[PDB]
Amino acid sequence: GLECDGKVNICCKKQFFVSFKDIGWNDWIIAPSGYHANYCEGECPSHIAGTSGSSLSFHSTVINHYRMRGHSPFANLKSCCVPTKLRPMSMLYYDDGQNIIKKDIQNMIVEECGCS
Amino acid sequence: GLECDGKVNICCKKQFFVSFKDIGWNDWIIAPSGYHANYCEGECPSHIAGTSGSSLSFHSTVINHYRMRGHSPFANLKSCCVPTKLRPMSMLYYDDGQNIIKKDIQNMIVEECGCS
Amino acid sequence: GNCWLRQAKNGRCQVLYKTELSKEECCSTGRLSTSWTEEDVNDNTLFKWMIFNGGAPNCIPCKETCENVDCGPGKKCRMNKKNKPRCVCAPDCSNITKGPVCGLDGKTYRNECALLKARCKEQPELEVQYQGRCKKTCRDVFCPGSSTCVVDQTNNAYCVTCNRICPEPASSEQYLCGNDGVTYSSACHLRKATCLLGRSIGLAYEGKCIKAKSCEDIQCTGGKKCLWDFKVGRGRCSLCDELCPDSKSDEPVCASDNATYASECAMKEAACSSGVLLEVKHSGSCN
Amino acid sequence: GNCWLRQAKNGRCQVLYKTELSKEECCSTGRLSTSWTEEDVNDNTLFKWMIFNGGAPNCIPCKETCENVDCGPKCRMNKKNKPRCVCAPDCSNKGPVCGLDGKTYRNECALLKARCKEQPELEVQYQGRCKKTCRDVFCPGSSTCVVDQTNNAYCVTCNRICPEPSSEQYLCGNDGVTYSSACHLRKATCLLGRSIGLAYEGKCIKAKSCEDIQCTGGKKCLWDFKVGRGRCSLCDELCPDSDEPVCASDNATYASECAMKEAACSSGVLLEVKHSGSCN
Ligand SMILES: [Ir+3]
Ligand SMILES: [Ir+3]
Ligand SMILES: [Ir+3]
Ligand SMILES: [Ir+3]
Repeated sequence: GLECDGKVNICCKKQFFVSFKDIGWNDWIIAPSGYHANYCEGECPSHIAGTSGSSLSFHSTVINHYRMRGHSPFANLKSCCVPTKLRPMSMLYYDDGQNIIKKDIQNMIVEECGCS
Repeated sequence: GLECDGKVNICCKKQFFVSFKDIGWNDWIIAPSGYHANYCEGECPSHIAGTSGSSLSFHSTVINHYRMRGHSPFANLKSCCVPTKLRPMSMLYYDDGQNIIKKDIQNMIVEECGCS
Repeated sequence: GNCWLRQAKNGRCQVLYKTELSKEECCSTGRLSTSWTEEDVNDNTLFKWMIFNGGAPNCIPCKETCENVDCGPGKKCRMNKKNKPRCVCAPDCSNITKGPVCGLDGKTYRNECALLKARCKEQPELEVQYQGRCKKTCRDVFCPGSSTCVVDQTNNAYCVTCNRICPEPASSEQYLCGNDGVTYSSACHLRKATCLLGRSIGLAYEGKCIKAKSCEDIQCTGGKKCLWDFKVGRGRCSLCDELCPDSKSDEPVCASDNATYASECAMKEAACSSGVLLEVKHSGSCN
Repeated sequence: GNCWLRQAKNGRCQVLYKTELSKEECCSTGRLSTSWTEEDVNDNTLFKWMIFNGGAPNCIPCKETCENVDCGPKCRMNKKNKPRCVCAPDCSNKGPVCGLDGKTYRNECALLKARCKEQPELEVQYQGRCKKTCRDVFCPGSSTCVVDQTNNAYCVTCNRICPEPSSEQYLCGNDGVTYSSACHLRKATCLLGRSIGLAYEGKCIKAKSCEDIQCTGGKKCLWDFKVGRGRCSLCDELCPDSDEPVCASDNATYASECAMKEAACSSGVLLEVKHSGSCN
């Protein structure tokens, strides 16, 4: 539930607005022109993952007990800060026959971040 | 929806059996004794991110298009192989009051892996 | 002790920040929902606490009032039904009062402000695309500025801006032929015509438009097959690999030929197999 | 071509392995789902193809017959001839079983079947229809029948070896018995086969009222007029604005099980649940 406040400096949900121009997608995407996709960045301690409340908390905790006890598979496993809850957005684009189409594209927007 | 069956080297799900003694949960967890938690492992190419069809695919392709141009925030960002779908499981255990409970704990098992 | 980020439904403390701390030290930062926990437990307990207690027990909110609760523009502090500070949406209304309006999401908002309200609350991308009730056809839809009217597969109008600058090709392979019998220089040009007209025209096949009598004269690229329309006298290349997986979530259709097809997908199997174009007529079944 | 790893309900290729291959090269590893695309496309095409066609078009499945299919421990030609690796565990080798999941499985093999399906942990705890009381039980071997909150008989093993303990590791059982460790309470709870519950920490104090009980950890005390003993339970949870309303031991209908406790908490009297719904 951690929106990135301003130097809390943890695995948090950052804001970013994608411009379809920049990506070279202004082309086949009719509307909108860009959106707030956001990204996940921050770090993953051992005390934030289990407490995070995310859908990864439990699992990341189990693996972590193993990572602490140095089990080879996990010894080299990372524990990244990634999106854990994503929400859909509507788009109006040209498909492949160049027809005007309106569809709900899923997980276009990063809603909740977490460690994992 | 990819199983590490072998040596592909792609972000795939690896089977992993979590024993509850190893972890030290053997005591408050009546049953079962352990479970297949599985974990995600694998390198995250790009051809694989937008082409994997995971919940993190559209987003990962957007960001990455910004990374192939060099936006500032994303230079040091690597698209990590993490869980995208987690199924829950039933356990018989002791609550804070040492009572016997059969509850469903969420996101205990990793069912799908994906780059993101 | 331990200081936290939020209060889950339970009234509990989730999202731990600091350790071996004091209430005030934590309650110093003017963050709306930040709470304090009292007891110092082994981290494992914290864990179990999230299986068992669904968070951390005995959660002391750092804010019981609304003082110096900074929500940002558009959000104000509205004391509750239980008296907890909740930042509600409060955009600027009288600055742009004006009749019903149409949102870029296809839904009609009572007036503009009702829309802005809805933006703040749950959708950061919402804007007014055109005035009045959102309508189905481009007929009486007064689009603003340079925007033009256009509609989609389900027939919803949208005010949009059409790119009218397309480069000369420098290839005869970039050439495309439209269902409208027109030869287009690029997919850019085709789009430009699709937009200016406000309706999908569709690609017939790659290359120049040749004047075919039947699918014989048509060369389909991309593993696509030729479907013909005897009513209009034209050909088209289409993908014919779709499978039509089981489901009774099948909302059968009535095709161009008036034959109830199990599903749109099945309509297309048919057409593909028979080499004759089938588009969708009505919704339902073919009575 | 392009080798892919899955075929969808759609019929399109998802999950790319690597580009610039040949069909036979791809279908080399005997894997059921693997598929091939002849057209070579690297650009965004592959991406849009996801949105547009919900997968890459013109998927050439690698295996048309079960021929050459290692499932590892079953391949069945299914109805539309789509080779499918199915579940077939060694059965032959009795009794309508009760799965550790609280569900009655018709045969013992029916279980093994379900196990291979989606329940990687499934097993038989006790033979016969899953019962709701420890009454009848022949817990295989060592076990002790036990029961849960909604009454489902489970056959478990109990730890009897708890390290002899400290003056306050001690706990007071809702049975009124002072126990040394959570382990002994557990041990007694398991052996008894039913829930004992922790009353408060420290030795069992003989109290007339809750005034006589020092709850530890923010918890409050509730009197069980039912037994004439004290109990320490948490009193901070919030009964939120999906709620399945209840009927209490005070014979008062409370809206949420939670609201029952707000009251019990503010009254200093333990309110347990009688039934689901509304009193009456
Ligand atoms: Ir945002
Ligand atoms: Ir598996
Ligand atoms: Ir413990
Ligand atoms: Ir229609």
